[PDB]
Amino acid sequence: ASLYEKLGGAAAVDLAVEKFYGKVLADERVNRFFVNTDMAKQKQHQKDFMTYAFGGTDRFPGRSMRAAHQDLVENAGLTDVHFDAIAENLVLTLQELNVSQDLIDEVVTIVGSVQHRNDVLNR
Ligand code: HEB
Ligand SMILES: [C-]#N
Repeated sequence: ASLYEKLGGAAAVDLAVEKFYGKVLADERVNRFFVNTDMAKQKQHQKDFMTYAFGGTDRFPGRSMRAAHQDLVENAGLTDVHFDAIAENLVLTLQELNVSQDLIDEVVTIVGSVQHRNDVLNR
């Protein structure tokens, strides 16, 4: 079925997003971007987005990646080194949880891609 399902569905995704943001909040390279962010709500939005991205829901939720991040590009100096850190954090999350490499590579095809980078970084 969906990648979402093979990952273990709503509760696994929830877990991974929690673990993911633990790392992000503990990562000096990027954590300043969330210093004013309501994190329960961010985790919810991130769980929404991934639930869709992994084929678990039938319509794009919330803001486009480009629009969600345009302010950080314009004001907060967001760029490659920040993108790389976020994607590396996500992969570390799934590796530590020992998700199979097949499934992680698939995830990375979505969240590591140049497509996503260029949306986020507004290029
Ligand atoms: C690519 C790895 C990437 C994804 C998939 C992503 C996801 C989100 C989502 C779903 C939101 C909320 C969207 C909505 O409002 O509906 C979102 C907002 C924020 N992001 Fe990211 N993000 C990705 C990439 C990055 C990188 C790199 C960042 C560097 C720190 C980063 C940060 C943030 C922040 C601060 C917000 C909040 C913006 C706000 O309005 O509060 N994101 N992102
Ligand atoms: C963006 N988390």
